Amino acid sequence: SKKISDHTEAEFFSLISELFNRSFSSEKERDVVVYAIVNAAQHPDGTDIIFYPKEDEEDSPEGVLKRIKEWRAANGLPGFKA
Amino acid sequence: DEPGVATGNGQPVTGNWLAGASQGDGVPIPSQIADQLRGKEFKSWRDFREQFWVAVANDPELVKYFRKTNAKGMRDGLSPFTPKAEQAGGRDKYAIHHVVQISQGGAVYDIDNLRVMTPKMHIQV
Repeated sequence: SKKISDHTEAEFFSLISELFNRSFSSEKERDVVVYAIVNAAQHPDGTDIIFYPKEDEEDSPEGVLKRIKEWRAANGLPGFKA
Repeated sequence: DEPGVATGNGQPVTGNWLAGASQGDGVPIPSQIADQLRGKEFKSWRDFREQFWVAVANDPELVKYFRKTNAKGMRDGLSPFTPKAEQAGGRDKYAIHHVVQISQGGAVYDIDNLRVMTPKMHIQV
């Protein structure tokens, strides 16, 4: 429900980091994080930006954050709150 | 959704196991994954699904076809996300499909009754 502009970058980065680093007790719990990220990101590739980094893309919370930020920054969408 | 004992051998799988998950009847359970489930007790479908994906994540030759968040989730027993193109709205995980439906006397934990499918394929059954 929280927009990119409602997150600090660190806050959003933390969400992404969870997917690489945190053990989720259930698919539901992980989905909350995945969709918090993907719904906010408005990346056309949706979950692919996390789960299907291309061979040329960094498979990391930083890569995901970059892919989200770059896409938004290039496509007229706002970034994080300071 | 009751306990049971997994049975069956699945099929020899080489290369990109889930490449076929997005087509027709999906893909059989790799025999080496069947090896990790067959004869074990499962407390629930969730338990089986978790041990299934844990086994996949624990198989170097299968897990290599998953990127880090999918693999991480699978080590937690969480169904890997399919590519977005293979998702069907709310359904975004690789589905373990019962070829013979449980409602039609399909064996819940018979590995040979299981196919992995993308939601897109799964929802067409």
